[PDB]
Amino acid sequence: TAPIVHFGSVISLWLLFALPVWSAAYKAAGADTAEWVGVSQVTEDAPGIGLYGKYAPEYDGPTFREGLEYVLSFAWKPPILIAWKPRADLDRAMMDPAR
Amino acid sequence: MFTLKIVVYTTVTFFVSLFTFGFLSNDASRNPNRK
Amino acid sequence: DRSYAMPFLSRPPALDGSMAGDVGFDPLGFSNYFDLKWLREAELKHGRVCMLGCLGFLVQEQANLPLPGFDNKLATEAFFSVPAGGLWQIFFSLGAIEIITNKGKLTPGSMFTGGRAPGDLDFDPLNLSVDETALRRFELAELKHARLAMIGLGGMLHQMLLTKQAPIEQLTNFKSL
Amino acid sequence: ASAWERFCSWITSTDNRLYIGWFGVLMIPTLLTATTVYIIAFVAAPPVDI
Amino acid sequence: LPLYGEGKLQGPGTQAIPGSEPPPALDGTWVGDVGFDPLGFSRVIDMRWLREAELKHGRVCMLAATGMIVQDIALFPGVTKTFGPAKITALHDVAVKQGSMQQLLVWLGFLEIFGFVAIVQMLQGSGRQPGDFGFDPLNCGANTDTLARRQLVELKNGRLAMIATGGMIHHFFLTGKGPIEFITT
Amino acid sequence: EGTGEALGIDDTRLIVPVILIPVITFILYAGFASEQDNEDFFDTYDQRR
Amino acid sequence: DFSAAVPFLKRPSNLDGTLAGDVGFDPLGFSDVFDLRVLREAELKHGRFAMLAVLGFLVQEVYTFPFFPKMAPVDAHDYFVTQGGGSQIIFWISFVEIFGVVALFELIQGKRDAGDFAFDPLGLGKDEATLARYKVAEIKHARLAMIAIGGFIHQFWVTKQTVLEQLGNF
Ligand code: KC2
Ligand SMILES: CC1=C(C#C/C(C)=C/C=C/C(C)=C/C=C/C=C(C)/C=C/C=C(\C)C#CC2=C(C)C[C@@H](O)CC2(C)C)C(C)(C)C[C@H](O)C1
Ligand SMILES: CC1=C(C#C/C(C)=C/C=C/C(C)=C/C=C/C=C(C)/C=C/C=C(\C)C#CC2=C(C)C[C@@H](O)CC2(C)C)C(C)(C)C[C@H](O)C1
Ligand SMILES: CC1=C(C#C/C(C)=C/C=C/C(C)=C/C=C/C=C(C)/C=C/C=C(C)/C=C/C2=C(C)CCCC2(C)C)C(C)(C)C[C@H](O)C1
Ligand SMILES: CC1=C(C#C/C(C)=C/C=C/C(C)=C/C=C/C=C(C)/C=C/C=C(C)/C=C/C2=C(C)CCCC2(C)C)C(C)(C)C[C@H](O)C1
Ligand SMILES: CC1=CCCC(C)(C)[C@H]1/C=C/C(C)=C/C=C/C(C)=C/C=C/C=C(C)/C=C/C=C(C)/C=C/C1=C(C)CCCC1(C)C
Repeated sequence: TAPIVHFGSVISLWLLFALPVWSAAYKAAGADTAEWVGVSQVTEDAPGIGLYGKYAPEYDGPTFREGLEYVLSFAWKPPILIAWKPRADLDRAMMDPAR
Repeated sequence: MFTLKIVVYTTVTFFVSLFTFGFLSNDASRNPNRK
Repeated sequence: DRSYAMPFLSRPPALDGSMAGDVGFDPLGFSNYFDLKWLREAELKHGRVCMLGCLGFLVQEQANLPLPGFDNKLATEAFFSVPAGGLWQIFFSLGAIEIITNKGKLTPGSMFTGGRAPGDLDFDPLNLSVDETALRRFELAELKHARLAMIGLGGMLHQMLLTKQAPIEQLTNFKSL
Repeated sequence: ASAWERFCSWITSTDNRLYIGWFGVLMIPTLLTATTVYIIAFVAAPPVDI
Repeated sequence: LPLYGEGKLQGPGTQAIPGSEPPPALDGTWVGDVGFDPLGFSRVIDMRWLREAELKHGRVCMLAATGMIVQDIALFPGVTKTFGPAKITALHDVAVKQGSMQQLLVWLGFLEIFGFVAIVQMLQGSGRQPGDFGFDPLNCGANTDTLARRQLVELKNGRLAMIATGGMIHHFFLTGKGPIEFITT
Repeated sequence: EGTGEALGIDDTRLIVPVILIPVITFILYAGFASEQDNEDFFDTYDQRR
Repeated sequence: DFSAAVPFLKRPSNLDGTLAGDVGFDPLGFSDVFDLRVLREAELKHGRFAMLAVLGFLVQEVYTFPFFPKMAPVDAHDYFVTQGGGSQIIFWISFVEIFGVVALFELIQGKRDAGDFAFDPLGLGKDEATLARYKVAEIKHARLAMIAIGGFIHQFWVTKQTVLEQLGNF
């Protein structure tokens, strides 16, 4: 029975009526005008633009547990020192004695 | 003292939540006469 | 066969034009080892949090509810002023919607079993994207703003912590060092 | 085919030597804590002002 | 949009940098195209946005230069009371506290909201050309050949005013004097 | 002791585990629940898992 | 048959002569023991570090930034390991070097050329001929700067005289 609770009660009913009202306002009109389109300064040939709009990529790779083990592999076995393993083709196994 | 309190709260909540959501996971079906 | 964002690096095999934010940038190559649907959903969700978070840093910092523990500009130090009671009932509000939008499916092995595309919780009240071109440009805009707002809340927050000054104030005062 | 399902199957497994189950989830930590504190206090504990 | 002086100014066969050739965006149709873009900004950014920015800078800076000069020759009555003797960039700081610059920002931003809408609409094929805000109340751009020329004058005077305003502001930073006082020194 | 705090929570820190650990357990349980056939049945218990 | 750089020695086998600045100079013969591409990447990276270091050594002596205090180049490292900046620089170098690790993994599989990162932000050496001449010039200047940075710093230690100073007064 307070003046401020009445005020908050009107605003609560406003927030409740917003979705049924403006969602339907959106449904009937919508931005399906076939001209509503986002515009940007950079040339669209190379904006790293999305292709196929929403894209969901089917996935059949390693399990999530295996994935976090791979990410753990960054500290357990990084690819750094393998660069300095010996010349892997043949190490000059037939290294001529003169050279 | 507070560190021990929060550790004990963590442990108790962990095991209680396991109990709660485990018996809520269709425990009645886990019998040998199902199907 | 070379990444556009990393010319020196070869393109991640998983990364592709179809994604809508792809510029070939996955130097680590997480894509190869996790559901890219899950990764995109995580990216868009973190960014949708941070996009609101930066504006919050900013609006809370200028205007605020006239309620007694709601007025403390430095957001970092504001989280604790408002009572956790409130912060918890909001955390619970976000829980409801987490499960509402995701429709119960909220694990990596279950989230996308219903065919929901990543990063969509079926929200589109305005700025309709039925136009694939419009969807295509809006998704790149959303991804770029997600990525930018990540850096943002990061800076704003770590910076508010560094100088106990909200965003707008700090720079104007810009007490350095 | 879900991690929670596998966990529930393991907890409610009739193949463990000692059955755990959901009541065992609460029993084993509590009983182990009681055993440990009882052994430690029985072998060595200062006098108590009862 | 035929180009005035095509052959002597703003057209093919007039390439500014002789050794180098211009980007493929710089075609012979654009206004004030002397084939000059060494750093190659044009291939990355769309030419419509670039010309919008050029014309906006030029139009702002012409007003800025004439303001920095006229503010020295004369002043509106009463500004000398509220604002003390205050030249280019000190007057900015004083007027910010005075609140005039807030009003300028508010109203120029209100206009620039529709400028943003115009840039968006042109970049999605509305058919509007850069800098064309439909503002010609005196009907002086009605004749097409005079409009052609006046476009290159607008571009070139915008460029000259940009360089000029940079000059006046940095001369003020050096000597703390206005344009008229600086020239008589 | 004897102060009357709700659930013994005298520090606000104690709430973080108390609310989050059930939420992580709830999230793990939801993956199980969403996989189930959640239509009604006329039986003493559900035999479908 | 025999290296032009070292005529008494025989030509090192892996150093065929394709890489820029290759004069068959590998007396100890590391190329025979390790991948030449990894060694080339190490050479280019160390040399680029050295070229920047040699320039900065002199630029600091002629001009130290006003917001920072004036210290001879070597005295600065110790200053900024505390000022804070030292951390910022070494922090960012590590950040770039993580993607350097990724590029090295590409290099091992042959998907990337040694010392190549597609950095021609302004298209300097976009001519095939020039990119060659530039590659030769780059490797020489790098090989020289490796010596120059060491001299600069070691001279300071033996003689407290920023190179410009010392040269002025021996
Ligand atoms: C959008 C998110 C959101 C939702 C959907 C939501 C819904 C409801 C409902 C609807 C069923 C009720 C009935 C309710 C009640 C209370 N809310 Mg809540 N609320 C949200 C957000 C906040 C924030 C930000 C705060 C807050 C608070 C309180 C207090 C304070 C009690 C006290 O402390 O005395 C009470 C009684 C404040 C708080 O707890 O701290 C002072 C606080 O800061 N709420 N709230
Ligand atoms: C989605 C949707 C809709 C909608 C909507 C809405 C409401 C969308 C709202 C989006 C918002 C609020 C986006 C905010 C983005 C903010 C960014 C990128 C900030 C970057 C800051 C940076 C980089 C910084 C910084 C700084 C740092 C760190 C340090 C400081 O010292 C300095 C500085 C401050 C500069 C509608 C309702 C239309 C329906 C539709 O059907 C669907
Ligand atoms: C004979 C022989 C061979 C050989 C060989 C030789 C001669 C090898 C020589 C190798 C040399 C000389 C390497 C030098 C590297 C220098 C670097 C990376 C400098 C970094 C400086 C930095 C980061 C800095 C800095 C700084 C600066 C500038 C500013 C200061 O304020 C701060 C600070 C101090 C921090 C071969 C190759 C054939 C093999 C053969 O079998 C045997
Ligand atoms: C108000 C205010 C402030 C301020 C301020 C402002 C607004 C400051 C600055 C203003 C402006 C207008 C700067 C212009 C700079 C132009 C330059 C350097 C031109 C270069 C030309 C070149 C290279 C020529 C090139 C060439 C030309 C043309 C001809 C030959 C070919 C070529 C080489 C291509 C502060 C910051 C003090 C704060 C204060 O609280 C408030
Ligand atoms: C210690 C330390 C620091 C440090 C440091 C730094 C930056 C140290 C850097 C040291 C460097 C770069 C040393 C380089 C030495 C080069 C030599 C000996 C080359 C000889 C080549 C010859 C003889 C060539 C011979 C030849 C050959 C093969 C072929 C041609 C013919 C000929 C020319 C004869 C600080 C300052 C950060 C402080 C910190 O608290 C700790
Ligand atoms: C601590 C605290 C205080 C008050 C509230 C509460 C108690 C809850 C608690 C909350 C803490 C929170 C919410 C912390 C969140 C942390 C955040 C948002 C951290 C963000 C960090 C971001 C960082 C590094 C970004 C760095 C990015 C870099 C270099 C990117 C580099 C680049 C990349 C990747 C590609 C292009 C080239 C470029 C741009 C150089």
